[PDB]
Amino acid sequence: TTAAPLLALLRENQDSVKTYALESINNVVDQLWSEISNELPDIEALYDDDTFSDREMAALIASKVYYNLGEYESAVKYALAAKDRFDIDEKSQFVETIVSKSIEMYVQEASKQYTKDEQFYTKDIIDPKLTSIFERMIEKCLKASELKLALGIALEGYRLDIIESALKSKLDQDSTSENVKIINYLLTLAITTVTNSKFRSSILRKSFDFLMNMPNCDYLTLNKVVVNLNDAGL
Amino acid sequence: LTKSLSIAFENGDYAACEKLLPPIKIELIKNNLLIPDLSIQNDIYLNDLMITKRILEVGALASIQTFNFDSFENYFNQLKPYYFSNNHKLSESDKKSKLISLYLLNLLSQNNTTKFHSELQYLDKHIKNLEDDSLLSYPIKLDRWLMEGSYQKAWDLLQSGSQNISEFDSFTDILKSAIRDEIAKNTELSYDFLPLSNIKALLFFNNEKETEKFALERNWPIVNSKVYFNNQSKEKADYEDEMMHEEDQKTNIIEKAMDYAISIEN
Amino acid sequence: LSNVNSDIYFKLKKL
Amino acid sequence: ETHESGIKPYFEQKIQETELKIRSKTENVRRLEAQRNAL
Amino acid sequence: TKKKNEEINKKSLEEDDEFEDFPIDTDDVEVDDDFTNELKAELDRYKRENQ
Amino acid sequence: LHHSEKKYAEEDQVQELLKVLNEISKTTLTLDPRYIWRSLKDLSSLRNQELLNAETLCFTVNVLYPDSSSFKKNLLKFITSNHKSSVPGSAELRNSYPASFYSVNTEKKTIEVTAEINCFMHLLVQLFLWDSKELEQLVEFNRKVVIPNLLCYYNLRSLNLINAKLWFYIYLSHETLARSSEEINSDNQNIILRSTMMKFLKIASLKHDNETKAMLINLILRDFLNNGEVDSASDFISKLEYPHTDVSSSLEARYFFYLSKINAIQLDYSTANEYIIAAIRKAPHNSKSLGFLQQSNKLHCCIQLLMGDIPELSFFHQSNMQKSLLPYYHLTKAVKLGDLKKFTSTITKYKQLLLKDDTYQLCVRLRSNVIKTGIRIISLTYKKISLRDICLKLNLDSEQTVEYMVSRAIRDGVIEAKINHEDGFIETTELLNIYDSEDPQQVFDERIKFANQLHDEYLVSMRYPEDKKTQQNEK
Repeated sequence: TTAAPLLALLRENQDSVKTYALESINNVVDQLWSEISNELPDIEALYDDDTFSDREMAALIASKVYYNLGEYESAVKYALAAKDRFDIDEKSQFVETIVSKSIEMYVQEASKQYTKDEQFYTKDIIDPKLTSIFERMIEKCLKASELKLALGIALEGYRLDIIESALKSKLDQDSTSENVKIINYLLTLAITTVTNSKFRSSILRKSFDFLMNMPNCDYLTLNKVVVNLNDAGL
Repeated sequence: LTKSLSIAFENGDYAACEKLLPPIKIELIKNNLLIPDLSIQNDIYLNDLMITKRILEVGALASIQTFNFDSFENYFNQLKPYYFSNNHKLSESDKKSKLISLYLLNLLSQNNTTKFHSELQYLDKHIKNLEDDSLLSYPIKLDRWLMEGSYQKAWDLLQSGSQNISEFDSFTDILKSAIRDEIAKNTELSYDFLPLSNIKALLFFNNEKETEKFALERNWPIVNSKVYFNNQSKEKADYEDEMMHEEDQKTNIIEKAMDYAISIEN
Repeated sequence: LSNVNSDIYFKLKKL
Repeated sequence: ETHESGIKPYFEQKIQETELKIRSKTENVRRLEAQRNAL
Repeated sequence: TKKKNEEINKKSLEEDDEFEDFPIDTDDVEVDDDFTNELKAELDRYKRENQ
Repeated sequence: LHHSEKKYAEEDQVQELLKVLNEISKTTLTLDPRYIWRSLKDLSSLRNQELLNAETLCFTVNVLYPDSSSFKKNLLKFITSNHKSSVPGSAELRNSYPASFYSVNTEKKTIEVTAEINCFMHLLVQLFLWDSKELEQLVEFNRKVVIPNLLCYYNLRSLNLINAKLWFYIYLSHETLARSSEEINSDNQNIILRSTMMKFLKIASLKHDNETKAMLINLILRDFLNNGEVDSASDFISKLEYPHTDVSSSLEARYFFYLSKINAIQLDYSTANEYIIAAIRKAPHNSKSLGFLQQSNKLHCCIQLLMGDIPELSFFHQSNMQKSLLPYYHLTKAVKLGDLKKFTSTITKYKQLLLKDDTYQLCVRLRSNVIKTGIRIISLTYKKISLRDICLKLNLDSEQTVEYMVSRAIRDGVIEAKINHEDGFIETTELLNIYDSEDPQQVFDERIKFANQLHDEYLVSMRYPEDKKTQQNEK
């Protein structure tokens, strides 16, 4: 019935019992969470301690409870505080909510440091964990087989590599006309979304060569690149 | 194993029961997994249940004798839903009336009126005539008298509880210190001075040693056999004035005007 | 509901 | 269809947020417009 | 009729109509003291003469 | 005879259904469709009485039926199978029109209309069950069907407004059957009822749909009062996700009723007195609110007696709610005088009546209040009074016992006095004129804010109809 047993099993001493409650909470975490938020601070203390090999599991559980309360912001932060088991969350259907929050946070910071150096993805401030969550999103997009999804999130975060990969994959030549349309949607959308000179330059240069490689593409779309960047070399 | 723990308590040699209690706490995981915490009733689970509870109950009584309040609350906590769910199949115990009474007693020693009510409501329906009121009655009578504010009455029953002892003693002592604190707090507002004899009488001190000890802890000197509440009251106001929350709590005249002006100029 | 999702990236970002 | 029912809360958050902003903006600008014209 | 669904749902939770269970089921604060008083004031005077 | 009546009855329904259907599929005006849906149900409930109620059965035969046909069959089977034209396709009154359902094209999956028709069909079904009292089997089966059907769909805001009525019905039918007489199977399902409305609170909060959120919150709080975990309610209620944005004034009144009960037992009357009065005003005042009106009056009597206040004698006298407020009346007198003896007799004699509404729980606790209230009034009258005089009047044992119940009382400043035991009287602590004091500045501060709030309210709202009227075509 109630959660009251579960709460008690944590507080009671000896390692084994504490370890056991974590698994128990996880089973009913979505169903029942009202009573378990009482003991939210305690769950956090078990993570700090290194004796449990299920510390990672302890951070994972608390984060589901925050999300459920209604506190989406509290959830993602806790999840990223630990930097443990975001992989599970990314591919979980019911909570793609806190994932959205992590994505929304990352793209802003990523934009700032792009101006400074084009690659900054493995820099100390932009934790490699953040880079990993982001690429997991890109794979989810192509699984639903929409590539607009994958493009649009990456333009916001000033990612040069991910965009380059996308344009390159459309060199399959599934059909030539059909490849051009997707490319044209991004060049119009660049004008408006991107205001940063450095990032804007870099992306148009890439797009020139991928188009240029197909001798079969319209030169209206190639013209459009030449004029925007307004480069004498292109 | 399990039957070894149950009988170790009843043996009266608790040394063996105490030292064996953490190994069986590893085994308590195993027992809990047999049952579905009565979410689906099966007679497979009826047999498992007996022995799950058996460990929790003997251990719940043990936490009191070793003064481990934390642990008593936990054992009972697990127990509660097994008794709550379902039309009878045990789902009752001889140990049940006892363990519930001690819990209640514990909340009173914390001096929490509300929490006592909260706990009561959980039980209330299932004790009305199913378990009736006859041992469960001891903490209800005590709350009642203190609510009324008849401390005389409360104190008498506490003493008489030791002639109807059922491990009542462990919460008796705590709740006696509680009585004295409560009255002391009240009597600040009433007057500043009590004759030495009046302090001893009111707060139910049995010796003048207890009286002069308590006065020191309340920051009252005893000069010429007379207390002197005058001291601490003024000193407490002084300390309170130093905090940071605070500007909005008193509300300055300057503050009051400024709020109304921007209320208008929004 | 695959259709709505696409529009967030394209149209609505501009608006 | 089944896949997209599950993955929706990523997408749904951002678009429904944005729409709410339009509803409150239109409301405000036209209320203040009436005040300005009278004065 | 728009309110009607919400109201019907709510009445059930209150307990049918306790208002109509009740008749099936089963110095205005206390009495005027002037009658008594008559008796008292007169007796005051009796004492008072002899005091 | 029978067929004609059902057909005409079905026709009446078909008219209503079509209005609300068109409405949802033509632009976004969500609030208007929702109000229409509320009236449609009531109209249909009054309708059923006459022209027979196996009009539902008729419509089931003549719609696109995914699993509604078999559910309907299930329904008649409970109440013994009565077939008489109940085989699907034995009526086609759609006739494959583009004006009233294109029978072929929906099957093909070029157009889709089973969506909304399904959501409505379960709603009709629940209404019929509760009216009749076709509980038992149908309740479990219903709960089973609706949850994967509504979660099958990519939830709208629209859809959410319909299902917040379905969620209520699931909860109600399970409860009503339960109080009739307990079963084991009923407690197994209880665990599952808590878990489903609770999980859904998070879903509804992401969608920020106001109708759904309000509803779920009421049910979860009721559930906690049923089982007696006040503690669980505390954690839940710290966060306030209760919208008050657009919900029915009736839900607002229900919410406040829960809050009162919980706070009161947690020994707060500051909030409790405000919410039960607030709820009366929010609540309609029709002949369909007799239940609600009566019970608000009953809880408020208790709240005031607990604080130490004496409610109006006039309140119970001039009421037409006096018949019911017979225990409450008697309490008020007993308390007033401080006579202990009357109080014991009152509470024992009326045990059953108070216990129905669980006000009995509150009445044990009014033992403290009998003695204390008689002394509020005695200090008021006699400024300086010997403990000796108090003891004789209210029957209280000795001057030492009275001092203890009073000492506690004045800390809390109920009585407002201070004891002098080294002289031997108790002397009321006067405040006299409070204008002279600085009391009025605080009074003002609040009131100003209330005025200010109404002005802003006037102003946002005033614009609302105006925006509509301008845009529409005028001569």
